[PDB]
Amino acid sequence: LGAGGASHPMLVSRPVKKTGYLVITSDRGLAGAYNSNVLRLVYQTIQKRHASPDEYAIIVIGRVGLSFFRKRNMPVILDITRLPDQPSFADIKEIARKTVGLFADGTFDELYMYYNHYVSAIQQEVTERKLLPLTDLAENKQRTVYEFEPSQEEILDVLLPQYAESLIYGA
Amino acid sequence: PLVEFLGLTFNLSDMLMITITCLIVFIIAVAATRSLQLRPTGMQNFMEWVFDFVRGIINSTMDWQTGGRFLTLGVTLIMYVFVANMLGLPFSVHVNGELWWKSPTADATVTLTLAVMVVALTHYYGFPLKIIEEFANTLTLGLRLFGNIYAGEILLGLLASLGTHYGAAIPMMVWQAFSIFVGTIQAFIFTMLTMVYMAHKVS
Amino acid sequence: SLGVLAAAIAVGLGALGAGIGNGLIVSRTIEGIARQPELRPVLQTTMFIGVALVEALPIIGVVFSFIYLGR
Amino acid sequence: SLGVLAAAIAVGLGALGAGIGNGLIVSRTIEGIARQPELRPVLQTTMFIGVALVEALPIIGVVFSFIYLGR
Amino acid sequence: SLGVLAAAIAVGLGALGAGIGNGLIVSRTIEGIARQPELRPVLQTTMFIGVALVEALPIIGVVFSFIYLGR
Amino acid sequence: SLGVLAAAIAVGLGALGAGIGNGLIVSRTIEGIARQPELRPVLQTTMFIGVALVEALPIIGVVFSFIYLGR
Amino acid sequence: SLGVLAAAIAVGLGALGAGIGNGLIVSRTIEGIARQPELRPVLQTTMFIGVALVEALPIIGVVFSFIYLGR
Amino acid sequence: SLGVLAAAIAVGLGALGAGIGNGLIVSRTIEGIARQPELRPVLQTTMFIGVALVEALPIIGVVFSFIYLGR
Amino acid sequence: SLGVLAAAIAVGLGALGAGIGNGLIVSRTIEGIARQPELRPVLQTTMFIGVALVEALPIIGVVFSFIYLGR
Amino acid sequence: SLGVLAAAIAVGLGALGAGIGNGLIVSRTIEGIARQPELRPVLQTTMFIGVALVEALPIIGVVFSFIYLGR
Amino acid sequence: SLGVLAAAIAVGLGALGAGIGNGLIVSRTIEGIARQPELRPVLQTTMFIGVALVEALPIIGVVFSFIYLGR
Amino acid sequence: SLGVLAAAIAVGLGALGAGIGNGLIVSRTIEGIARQPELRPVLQTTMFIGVALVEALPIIGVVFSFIYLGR
Amino acid sequence: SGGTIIYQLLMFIILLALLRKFAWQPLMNIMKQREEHIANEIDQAEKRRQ
Amino acid sequence: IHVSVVTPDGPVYEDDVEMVSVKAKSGELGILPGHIPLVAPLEISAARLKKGGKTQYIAVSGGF
Repeated sequence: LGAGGASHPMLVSRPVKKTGYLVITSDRGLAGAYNSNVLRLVYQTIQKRHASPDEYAIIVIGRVGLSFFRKRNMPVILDITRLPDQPSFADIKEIARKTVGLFADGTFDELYMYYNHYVSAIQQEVTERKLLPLTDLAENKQRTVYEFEPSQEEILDVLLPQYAESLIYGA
Repeated sequence: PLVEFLGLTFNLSDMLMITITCLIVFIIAVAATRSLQLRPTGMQNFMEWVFDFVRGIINSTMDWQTGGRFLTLGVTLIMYVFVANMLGLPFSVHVNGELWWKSPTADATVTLTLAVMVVALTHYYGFPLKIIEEFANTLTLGLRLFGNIYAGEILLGLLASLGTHYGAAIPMMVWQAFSIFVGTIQAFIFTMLTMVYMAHKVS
Repeated sequence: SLGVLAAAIAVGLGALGAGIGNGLIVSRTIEGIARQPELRPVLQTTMFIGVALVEALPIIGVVFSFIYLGR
Repeated sequence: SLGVLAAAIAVGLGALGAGIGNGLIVSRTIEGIARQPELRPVLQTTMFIGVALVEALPIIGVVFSFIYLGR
Repeated sequence: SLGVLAAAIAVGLGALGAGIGNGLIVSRTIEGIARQPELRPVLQTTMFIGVALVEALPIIGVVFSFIYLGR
Repeated sequence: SLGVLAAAIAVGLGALGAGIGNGLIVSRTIEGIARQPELRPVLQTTMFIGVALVEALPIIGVVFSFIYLGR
Repeated sequence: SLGVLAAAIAVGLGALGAGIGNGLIVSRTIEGIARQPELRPVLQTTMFIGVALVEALPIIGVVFSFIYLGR
Repeated sequence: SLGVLAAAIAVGLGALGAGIGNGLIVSRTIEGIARQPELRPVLQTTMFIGVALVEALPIIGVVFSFIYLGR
Repeated sequence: SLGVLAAAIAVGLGALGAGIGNGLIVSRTIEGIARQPELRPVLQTTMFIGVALVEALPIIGVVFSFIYLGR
Repeated sequence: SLGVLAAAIAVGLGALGAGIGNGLIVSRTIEGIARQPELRPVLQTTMFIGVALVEALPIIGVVFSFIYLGR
Repeated sequence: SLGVLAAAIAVGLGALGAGIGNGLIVSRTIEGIARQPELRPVLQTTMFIGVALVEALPIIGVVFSFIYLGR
Repeated sequence: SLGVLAAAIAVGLGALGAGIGNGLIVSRTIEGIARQPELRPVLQTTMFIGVALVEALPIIGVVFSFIYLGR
Repeated sequence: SGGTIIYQLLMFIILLALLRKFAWQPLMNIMKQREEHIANEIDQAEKRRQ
Repeated sequence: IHVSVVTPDGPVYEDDVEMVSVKAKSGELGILPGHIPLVAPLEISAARLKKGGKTQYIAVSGGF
């Protein structure tokens, strides 16, 4: 947010020729309206505004969403499954760096996240959070200027994939 | 090494070097463009490579639709200046007269009129500060090519006399390889700056 | 007698100033097209107008050098 | 009789100063348009007024060199 | 006798110093308004008081050059 | 006589040194108030005392040039 | 007699200016290709383009120095 | 005799050296205040003792310029 | 008489230009190999190409210094 | 008779070199102070031994200048 | 007569060029070994060959000053 | 007669070159020990071998200026 | 007759001999690279048509 | 003053150490208290905590 910084491709919004999708479902059933609500809202937001199978790509997390988008004949370009009940960082880290590096090749041009927000034990609200480009950003009510040791550009090139991976792991 | 002029109006030796460089450029052009072949080989691929090189330079400076016309002026200009710089190096003969057959670009009048011909063409296809910048870039282009050939000509000549009068092969060898390097770099910067002012006045 | 040396310091200081100015301009446009190589024409045109300035004042210096030579 | 040497060192030192100043200004402004392109016209105007200053002192140097060679 | 090239070395060294210092000031003010554009009037006002502060001493060098030439 | 050449030279090198030093101090304070504009008065006041400090000795050279022109 | 060191200061200041300009250009080219190796052909191309532009105006000082030695 | 221009060229080169050194050190004090404005006492006291260091040898030179002018 | 002084200042200014240019290009290539050590052969080959292209004009200054010494 | 000029330019060139060297070392040692406070003694000890190094040759110069003035 | 002044100005300009160039090279290689201290032998061999070039052109400048002193 | 002025310009230009070189070396090593504090002995040993390495040719310029003063 | 003519022409010939030992391998490979590139470009089209 | 090494899994080593000399991707660094706000992307290496009389190595992967 300081001294420009909008020169990086992850801050400024490039023109949209494709749209990525990071859908977070479960590996196992017996949750009632978890996967149904997430996959329903993803299917509605895809079939609402694209109307072409080449304009989007879907990254699922979970066997239920993977079976959903293979029954509905949609591309599942990144497709890891079989996560633990309390997942660590490395197993989502490798698919998260593949997602960020597949954005950095110029493929996605934007992407979104879809997951159930845990508020308190009974609601599980469905959220659409825009992952990147990082246009929606806010300072912490007071700021201190920084000294950039290589440069600002190399620090952005290292930092912004890590911030995207941290957003993915928090979601 | 005086200016040998048979006629009072114009230098005779410069006209001889202009005629010999025009004939050698024309015969290498017709030797590279003998027949039509869809699979390029021999020298036709070399002429097409120079042709697409000039085209690439035009594409760097201007839109391809505007600068497509200039391609056949540019390729004969780069090849003409190329051979005109490399003629001064092999022979550079001295006769019992003043001087004969050094090179055309070493003459200042030749290079300055070629530069003002270039700028007359880019005025033809196309407020005191702008016109003094125009005369500035004309004379700095002409003086650029004239100086960067004429200093090497004098040095090579000096080396030749130092060798003949009394062991000194490799200094003039290194200088002469550097001088054909200077010749091709000066030809390329001359045609590139030509196309830069052409692109600046067309679009 | 001293007009030769006058023309000589004039062309020498003009050459030194034009060399340093052109060196600075083309140096920083090398690093400009190295940081962002898709900005080559917008760097190149401003490079050439800077070259035009930093030569055009030593060019009128070296034009004046010949009338220094004659006197 | 040293007015030719006078006017020539004046034009030479003014050309050297204008060359270094214009080189610094133009080099930093092409770095400015290189790190971000979208206000090249904002950069160019302040570049040209800086060029105007750093040459307008050697321009009056050149005119004073003319009246030096006149004397 | 030699007061004319005294006047001229005064003007020439003043022009060289004004050129280098003014080029540094203008180059840093355009990279300053390049990296953040919203402070253009503030940076131009302090740039103009800085260039007046630099060329204050070469201008009195020019009037001292006048009284050297009169000598 | 040659004291005119003496005084002019002192005046010229004082102007050159003051020009380069004042250019450095003003240019870096342009960058300084360009990066953090909320600090502007305190660093411009210590910039002004640095200005007086960098041009203290060329004014002494100007006074000594008056002495040398008197001799 | 005086034209010899006239030609000598002319070629010397030309060599100085071309050396500084060539040093600035070539140094920035090699640090630019040190930043990334993928653009070293275009950076060598614009390197030789820059070396020609900064070695151009000192060599007109060289050939004008030969003219000065002629007279 | 020529001890007057001896004294003056001593004053001038001392002024040039003091100007460049003082300009560098006070400029980077401004840059250090801009990086971190809460160490202004230690930065200014190291500044002024550095000013004493850069100014010392030209002041020694100018008092020897007084001993040179007499001779 | 003046030919030996001519020769000496010509080779001296050639040495100054070659020293500054070679110092710049070698210093930037060793900070380049300090930045990325697996780029050392490409960097030093382009550095030796730069040594040749900054010592082009001082070497011709040396042989023109021998011309000036001979006269 | 020119021993006074000889001694004066020796002192002046020593002062100019000492001024530039002390300006460089004091300027980025206060940059080193401004970046981090806790290394003030080691920065100042390396500072003053650098002052000794860049001033030693200058000191020799002024002693040899008195030897030159005695000649 | 002029031969000793020639020899000394050749040695002086060669020393100044070698000083600035080798200072740039050695300064950038100790900051490069400050960045990555595991690259000591590569940096030392490259600074030694760079210093060998920057010294070796004023080395032939110095032996040419010896044959200037002989004449 | 001119041997004393010869020795003076020799020692003075060697002093200016050694001053700028040692200023660069000590300045970059003082920011280097300001960056990584535990690298102080390696940086000091490379700094002192650099200082001797850059004052190698100025001290032989001084001991050749002695025989310039003799001859 | 002058002596410089045959001297620098002989060293121009031996410089072309050194440049022949040094330089026929790069530029003929560049021309062969262009020829094979345009033949493969020509070839794909004929295959694509067939 | 004090160093704090954190991880997405959880904080690892929080202590009171006045000297850290972690290697950035540009090169070496050295941190004492009173340091400027500085930002450096860390290479895959170890951070040296050598202010408590004995050094304490802590490795980073990724690193910032």
